[PDB]
Amino acid sequence: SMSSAIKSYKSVLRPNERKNQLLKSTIQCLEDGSAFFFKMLQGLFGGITPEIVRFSTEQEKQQQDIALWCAVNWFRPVSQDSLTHTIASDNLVEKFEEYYGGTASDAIKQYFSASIGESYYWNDCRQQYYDLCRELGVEVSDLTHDLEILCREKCLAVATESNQNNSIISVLFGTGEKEDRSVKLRITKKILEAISNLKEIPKNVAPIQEIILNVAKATKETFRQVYAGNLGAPSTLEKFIAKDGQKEFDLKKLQTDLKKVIRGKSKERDWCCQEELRSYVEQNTIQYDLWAWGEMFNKAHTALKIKSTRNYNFAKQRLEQFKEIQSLNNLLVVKKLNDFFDSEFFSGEETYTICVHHLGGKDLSKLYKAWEDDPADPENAIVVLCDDLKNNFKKEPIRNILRYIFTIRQECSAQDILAAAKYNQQLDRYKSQKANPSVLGNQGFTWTNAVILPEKAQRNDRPNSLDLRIWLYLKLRHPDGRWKKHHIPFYDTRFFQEIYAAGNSPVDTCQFRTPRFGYHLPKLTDQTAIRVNKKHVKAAKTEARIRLAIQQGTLPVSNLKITEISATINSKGQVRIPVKFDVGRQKGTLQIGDRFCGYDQNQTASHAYSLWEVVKEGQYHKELGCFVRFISSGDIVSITENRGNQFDQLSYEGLAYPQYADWRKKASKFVSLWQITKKNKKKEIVTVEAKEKFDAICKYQPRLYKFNKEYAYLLRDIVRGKSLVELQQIRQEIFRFIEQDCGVTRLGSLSLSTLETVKAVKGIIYSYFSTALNASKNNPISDEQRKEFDPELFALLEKLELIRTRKKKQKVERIANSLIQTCLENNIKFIRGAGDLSTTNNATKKKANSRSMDWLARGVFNKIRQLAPMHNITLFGCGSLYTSHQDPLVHRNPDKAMKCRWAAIPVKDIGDWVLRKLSQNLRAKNIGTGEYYHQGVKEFLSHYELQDLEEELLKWRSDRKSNIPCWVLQNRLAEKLGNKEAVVYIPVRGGRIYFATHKVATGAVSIVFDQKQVWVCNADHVAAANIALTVKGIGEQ
RNA sequence: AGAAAUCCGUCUUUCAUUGACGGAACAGAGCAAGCAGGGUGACAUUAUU
DNA sequence: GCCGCTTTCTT
DNA sequence: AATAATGTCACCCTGCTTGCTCTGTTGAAAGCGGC
DNA sequence: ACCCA
Ligand SMILES: [Mg+2]
Repeated sequence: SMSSAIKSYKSVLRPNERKNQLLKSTIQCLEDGSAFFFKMLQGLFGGITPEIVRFSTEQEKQQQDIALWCAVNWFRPVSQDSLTHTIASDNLVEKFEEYYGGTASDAIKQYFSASIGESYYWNDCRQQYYDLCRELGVEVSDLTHDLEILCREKCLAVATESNQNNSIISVLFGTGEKEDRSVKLRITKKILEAISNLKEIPKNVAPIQEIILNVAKATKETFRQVYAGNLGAPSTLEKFIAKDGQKEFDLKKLQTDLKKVIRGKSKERDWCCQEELRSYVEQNTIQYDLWAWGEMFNKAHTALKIKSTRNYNFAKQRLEQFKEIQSLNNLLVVKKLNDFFDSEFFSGEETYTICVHHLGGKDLSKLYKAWEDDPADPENAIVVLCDDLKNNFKKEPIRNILRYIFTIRQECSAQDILAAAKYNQQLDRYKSQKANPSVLGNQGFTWTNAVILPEKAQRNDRPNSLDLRIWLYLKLRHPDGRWKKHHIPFYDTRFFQEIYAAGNSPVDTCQFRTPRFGYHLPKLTDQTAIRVNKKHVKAAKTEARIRLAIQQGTLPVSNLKITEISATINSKGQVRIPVKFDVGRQKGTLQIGDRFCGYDQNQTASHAYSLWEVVKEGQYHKELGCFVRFISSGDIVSITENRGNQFDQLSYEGLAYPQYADWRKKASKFVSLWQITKKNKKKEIVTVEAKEKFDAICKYQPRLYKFNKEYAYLLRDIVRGKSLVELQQIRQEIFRFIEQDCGVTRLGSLSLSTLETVKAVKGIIYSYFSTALNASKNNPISDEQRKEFDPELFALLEKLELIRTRKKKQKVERIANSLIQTCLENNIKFIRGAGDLSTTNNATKKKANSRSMDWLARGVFNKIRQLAPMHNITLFGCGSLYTSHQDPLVHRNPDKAMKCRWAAIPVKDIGDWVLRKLSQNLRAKNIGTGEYYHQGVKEFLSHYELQDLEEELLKWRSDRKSNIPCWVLQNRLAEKLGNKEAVVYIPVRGGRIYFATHKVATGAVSIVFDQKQVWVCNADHVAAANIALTVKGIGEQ
């Protein structure tokens, strides 16, 4: 089978005033018709029966809840605009049972008990269906009969069975001549009876073709006429007759197809209310037009069906969450846990939900055992817990809660305490959970065959300026009600460059004239002579480069074979153009010669890729069941040049320290002039010279962008206590920092550090507004107040946020492009990546959550997933569980293999942070990764002959003054490695070195460490290799 | 069928009328968190009397 | 063959 | 025994901000009559 | 576990 993809383009229409009136009026007409279809289909779907759902559900492998599918169509949370029969939440179960003739399911209970937003109210759509029957003047059962026909013909979507596009318009209201269904039904059943009791099953299709022709009394040239009356798209049976007599025959496939045809054409389309419905629609919309009625129907039907499907799934998920909540409801331990706030440790006035992460989670057990281990005197067992449970990611537990839980350890078990906390937060999430309202929405309308084909375009090409217009030929509705086609232009130099410009190449032939699809435009020259308005030069440049290419006979012509292009337009005049293109044949399973890759996402370092190949002989991998060979690894990079100099937009950290003295200087000059104020417990003002903080920032010689982020924090600190008068000089300093020289509005890469810098600058302006307007708990301040006080600076707030948004969008796009070019350059057909990565949650520290919000791991994954099929590259999502620590080609080849990560530190640079990490890893005698870090330190001590230090390391605590200082350990390693510049390998979490069994990273070199031969590899490249060699899917397998 | 238009964006103490470059989009609903001030409440380190 | 309409299609 | 510096953790508030997921859409393929 | 001082 032939796999394809979709690219799209997007711009704004530029009609003249007359055609603009026509277009806006037509769109308003379509929108009014869409609203009418929305209300009417709301009622119609309120009319469905359990039989209709059963018939639409019957052939589905997963069993379906017919009652829930009825409920999500009979009762809908809605906006005021489609609210016709308001029903109180209290009577939902009663009225549902009345309609269903049976007691409500528990999932339906959960659907009805769910919260809905402020502006949505429950609507009884079955009552609306009854009133619609009255409005049409037809009996309820007659409209139900027509509804059965519509759902049977797939004109409407019911449950898991989707609609067939907009065929409802042609089927119910069409003016033309229909199929002869009885002929088809009879022929189909007699061939199925001719083909289900064969005494020999042929391996080719020819005897079957002969049987079908004999059954239909037809030849191969007449079969379409005989079977379908020459009407409609070719059926499965026609295509079967058409194929070469030598193709392999699939009996089960053909029988399945014939069964579908028999099922779908066993009954007539014998309408009862066809003409009433058609008069109703024509009266409440416009006169019959298949396309316009289709557009109205599409908008309304899509809205309703997505909401009802979502509510079905949501109700089932809600029932499961409720069952879980009811299981953990041990109810006396729950109340002891929550009696904390009434106990004598909570000295506060405002309570909060006690969560599992407030209790140290799993590790609570350890605390428990210590209490029964060393009772009566607890407290230091509490702090050993807390101190061993510090992370830069996880929220740390609350002391007073642990203290209080000592008081009830004898009766409430750790099992049940954690169960109670989990119950707490689950219940909280469950009361908050909201059902989904049905709303028409703001989607635009699609004109079919809307774009003038590029070869038929009307070009007013000047020798020094190409015609850059693309014209739509749209049907528009005039005030008298007649339709007429009109020409409307628009500009899109991307669409012009990739598709629309006329190509004149003898041999160049490509899908899209863009670098990632293999085409590079020729460069401009000194004889190019661009002279346009400034706000047009970039677009102009593109035009020029196309002109030159046509001038050289070098511009390729699109090989896409476009016969029609649609255009989607909204009320704002925006136009969207989709282009479907074939990407090639659907790949089979891995064979020898297929190349695959994996990629690793990081936030302070580059993303990494690892490229592998399936081979005939060599390294066997059990999980893959084949021989593999490592090709190469690399950093994911997106480089642009400035007058010869290269910059990686994804990772550039800015100028080195000695390079930005002047900038630094001005900051210094400002900060000498100011102090930082602060309020003492006893309220009193305490000041500090603000320049000490600046010196602390400078001492470690940061690069420009970290320096700007830290200086932004310092400016925010300076702003805090000031008067209105002080805030004005500080304001000139703020503007100068933001806009001149190296401020964020002029300099900054796409790196994570730059995004954090911009957010810190926004923090400065926020603090300025809060200080100026005297914000407090008793005086919340607002945006209107902020704009009233200082519109310029408020506008910067918005501008900085827009800068961040554009940076992140560009960065996701560039990361995906870089990986895709790596794959295309190395003929990689398979990409594999973590669909697992964290976003944010309560149990995580706020700073980690904020960084993850700027990290966009999910966005990068989704972008790779969007781009890869455009080159017939298959992406698989996988779990990231332990992918930073597995030993490539050893792990699960055949058993688990894991090692810690390492850092290369000069012996010189080994401080107390190193000793802290050594001590901490040496007590890391725990499950998970810590095992491997404990091992690590062991090897370290063995490799550097530092066993005698071990005990000093185990007692190293960040408080102790008896701690072994760092210079002992530096002196020992200097003794042994010869000098103070010598690299020492220290086992550290997040280290960039991995000691690998095999050469699994480009540039890795072999060493012997603790008498084991190992490859010193980029740890991120190793993680990418692990991801590449993963085979089991995200959830489990 | 009407000569205009950056389609949307990125980088650089370099801002470019020949600098180097990147991108399927859209709608609604829902979920998750962040920030600035202001408050509460634990702990730790410094020192001291 | 184009344009604009119809219909059926289980790929 | 405290008081106070300075610093790290958590938990609230009002009003603003963004990332991500769900369920979809942007039709396919043939013949007709009038040009 | 991913993410990192
Ligand atoms: Mg990594």
